[PDB]
Amino acid sequence: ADAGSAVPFHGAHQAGIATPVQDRLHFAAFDVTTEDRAAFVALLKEWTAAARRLTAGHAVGEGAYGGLPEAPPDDTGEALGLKPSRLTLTIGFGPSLFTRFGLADLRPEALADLPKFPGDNLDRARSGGDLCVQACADDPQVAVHAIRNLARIGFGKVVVRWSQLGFGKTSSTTPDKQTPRNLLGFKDGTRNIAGTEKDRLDRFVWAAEKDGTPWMTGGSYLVARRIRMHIETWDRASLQEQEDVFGRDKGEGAPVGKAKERDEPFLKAMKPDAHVRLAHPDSNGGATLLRRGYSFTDGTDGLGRLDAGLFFLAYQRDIRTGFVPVQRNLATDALNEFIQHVGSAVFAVPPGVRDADDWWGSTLFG
Amino acid sequence: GSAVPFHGAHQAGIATPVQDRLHFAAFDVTTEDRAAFVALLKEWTAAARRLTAGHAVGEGAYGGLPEAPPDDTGEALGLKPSRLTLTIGFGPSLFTRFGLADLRPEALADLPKFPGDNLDRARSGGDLCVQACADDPQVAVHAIRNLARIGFGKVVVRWSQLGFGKTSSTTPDKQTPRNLLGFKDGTRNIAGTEKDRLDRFVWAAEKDGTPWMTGGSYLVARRIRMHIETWDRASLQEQEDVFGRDKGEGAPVGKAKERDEPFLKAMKPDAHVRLAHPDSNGGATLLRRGYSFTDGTDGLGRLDAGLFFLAYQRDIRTGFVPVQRNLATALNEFIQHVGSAVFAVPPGVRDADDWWGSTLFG
Ligand code: HEM
Ligand code: HEM
Repeated sequence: ADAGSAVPFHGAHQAGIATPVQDRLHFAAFDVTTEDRAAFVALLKEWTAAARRLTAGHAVGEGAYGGLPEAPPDDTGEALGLKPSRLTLTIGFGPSLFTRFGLADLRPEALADLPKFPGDNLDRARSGGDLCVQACADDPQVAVHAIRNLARIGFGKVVVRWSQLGFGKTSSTTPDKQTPRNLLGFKDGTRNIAGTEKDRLDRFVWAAEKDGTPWMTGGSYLVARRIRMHIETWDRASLQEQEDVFGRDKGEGAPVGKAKERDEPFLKAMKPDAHVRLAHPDSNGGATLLRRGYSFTDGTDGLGRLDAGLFFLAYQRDIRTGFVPVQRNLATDALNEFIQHVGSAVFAVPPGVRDADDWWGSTLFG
Repeated sequence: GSAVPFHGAHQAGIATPVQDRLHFAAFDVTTEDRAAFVALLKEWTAAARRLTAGHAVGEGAYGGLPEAPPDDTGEALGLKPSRLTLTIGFGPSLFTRFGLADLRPEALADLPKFPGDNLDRARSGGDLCVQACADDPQVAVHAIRNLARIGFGKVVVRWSQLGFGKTSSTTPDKQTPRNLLGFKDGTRNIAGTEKDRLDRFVWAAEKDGTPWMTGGSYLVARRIRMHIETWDRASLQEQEDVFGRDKGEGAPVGKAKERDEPFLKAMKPDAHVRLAHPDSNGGATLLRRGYSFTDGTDGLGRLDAGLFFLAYQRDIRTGFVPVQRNLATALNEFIQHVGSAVFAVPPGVRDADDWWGSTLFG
């Protein structure tokens, strides 16, 4: 999809995972406030109909104006005149959802609670959530409009628990395109899974019927981690230290000793605690992740410095065999000196909306 | 890759085309040493020359001595200049330092308290500001991040605000952007093409009484939160009554097209456009150059969003103050001013030997 165009909303999988990574992110986690299973199903269907309009660049409901003068417009209007901008909307269900609506026995085993990791300082207010909507678009206003209108449609049935805006991507599903840099100045996304690698996506990303939870076939599992960066500490590190931390050089992003970004890492030349060496599939029994995160900055830290961070998003076939073993291996990561995980959540991302009659979560509910 | 010339009689970023993104930072000065601060302005000017041309600051982001921290933090490598402009301004509190008290312009007036103000001290004020605008937010953020790093030990960041306007890769150029209330925003503004109106309403002139400010301007910044969820429950007629323009076309009530000149008597008496219009304010006219923001959601699940309002004018006492005073009475139901600062924005950097603030510090 070129700039401005729409990303197809229907498919066997939800868009927004293997889709090329859009420039902007608006991630919202919602808690459910209704106990009425029928009312929540009706919300899912109303949300699905809204998403069809939004991802096509159309206003929700009857439109943003022209209705009865005395009624609030159905669409809040601030995306009027804008292109779809590659908007994708990806819904996920958190483990806490399954304490409601009789869903207990339907919780996927792959939707594992994450253990505590060393160094965690998780803010419980910006963690968890019954469900999430990841809105990705090339235009921040398009992404905000989608989240705001979904929240407004859901009034009385869901409330926003927390949200995170990402001002630029730090990830790549398109190795044919330039790899974006994170706020530490390193390319981020070189060795990820590409949207064209159908076999790798089947192996590492999509849930299969044989994995034990039939309603999740074709979905995925999402781990979100809000990671603060100690940029004061990083920025006084020498160039050699920074490159040692990762195992790739800063300018080209090539593995140490090699000349080109996409040359294969030779792990034994990296320091034993180098990030790439510790996170590489070959260090983790083959565990492989689809990374899809974004940078953020939320003002200052009150101590005279810019706040900076990375909103880490990983998709995987099974949280127990993707993020958990890799993150456990990062216990000795040289990068730990410069980061702190401050928020966390996991979600089961259901399969795609197959056609115009289908709806988000229809295989769970149905 | 489009770039905006850094040098000029005026700083860029004021009359030059409005870029898609904003990173605004207010800094406090932590040194008492005038010479050290002047040294900093020169290094900052050298860095700004590099940044606005799309080059790394100093010796670069890599390829130097391995034992040294790189001069540039590296996260804009591979990106375009993205029309980056960097505009510096000096707050009233700066003039209590360095012996400058008698050089504060009278046009750099303290703002009165206005009805409904709910100003957060931590997001207000500041000894100086850097307005970084660019089409790529990572270019803007990189600029602020590196200027702050270069200044470490002499300045700290007091507060910062990210914002967005239109996305120009997808949105036509003669299309007015919409603010987060869904209304076109910017129809009746001073355009950068209007040289005469800029001279009359925006640029400080030497006759105004502060010679070092000639060719500069005065900036008012207001962080204005919108009560989004309340606004979204209002009727379309209520929303249009608040502004005096229709929501779809943005035409003044009773007219057909967005750029039809308004008939103020057809608007309700406390409609925003009627109260803000120059005809209601003795001719007072502003250059608005603000950006929307959405910082997330507050503790009650509400959208922390609004307008980071920026107004440039020849004299704060005859620009923002009389217009904001006249807004004392229908948009106020839906907004709250929660941060404020004023800055004297000096004249432009004339050439490669000149530096930010040279007319003030000599
Ligand atoms: C602020 C936090 C982080 C930063 C700045 C960061 C940065 C990087 C960089 C610069 C690379 C090399 C380029 C690339 O292949 O993408 C990389 C690779 C990688 N990272 Fe991270 N990372 C962070 C967090 C994490 C976390 C939390 C995980 C997993 C739990 C992770 C897993 C990986 C993986 C799997 C790779 C690819 C390794 C390979 O196969 O070669 N990263 N990261
Ligand atoms: C969140 C806050 C605000 C919003 C959403 C808002 C919105 C608007 C809109 C929709 C218009 C009509 C279209 C246009 O000509 O731009 C307008 C006009 C205008 N506004 Fe505001 N505004 C806000 C705050 C302010 C403030 C604080 C001031 C000055 C103190 C101001 C001064 C003006 C002026 C001078 C005009 C042009 C009036 C004319 O000459 O026709 N606005 N604004």
